[PDB]
Amino acid sequence: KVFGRCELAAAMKRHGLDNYRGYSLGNWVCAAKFESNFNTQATNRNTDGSTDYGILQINSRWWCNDGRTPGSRNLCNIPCSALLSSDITASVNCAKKIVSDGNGMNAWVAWRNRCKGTDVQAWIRGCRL
Ligand code: NA
Repeated sequence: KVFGRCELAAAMKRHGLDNYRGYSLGNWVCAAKFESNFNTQATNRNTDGSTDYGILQINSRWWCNDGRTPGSRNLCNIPCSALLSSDITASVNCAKKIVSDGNGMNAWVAWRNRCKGTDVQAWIRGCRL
């Protein structure tokens, strides 16, 4: 599923991301834009052999199992394919764990490089929320 911007914002809000760990909804929408272009099916292989999965590009070395990432953990206790669903529940649940890990949203490189410090509230402007 390719979400619309406001559609994603609404879904993230219902599933409890808005202000989660102090990160406003705009931060999470911005992160998804630059991680996946709002595409739940997005996958990208990293140089270390791990792969990033789904709307928030959650990585197989620490958080999910894809069966092909040597010496990795599955801290979200989910198959990585569960992060590709049109239903964002598994991605949201796992992202909550990630953002609680110690470095906050800096765990998402695209968030650090493209969202952090910017006018992130623009990502939810005009949305019925
Ligand atoms: Na893993």
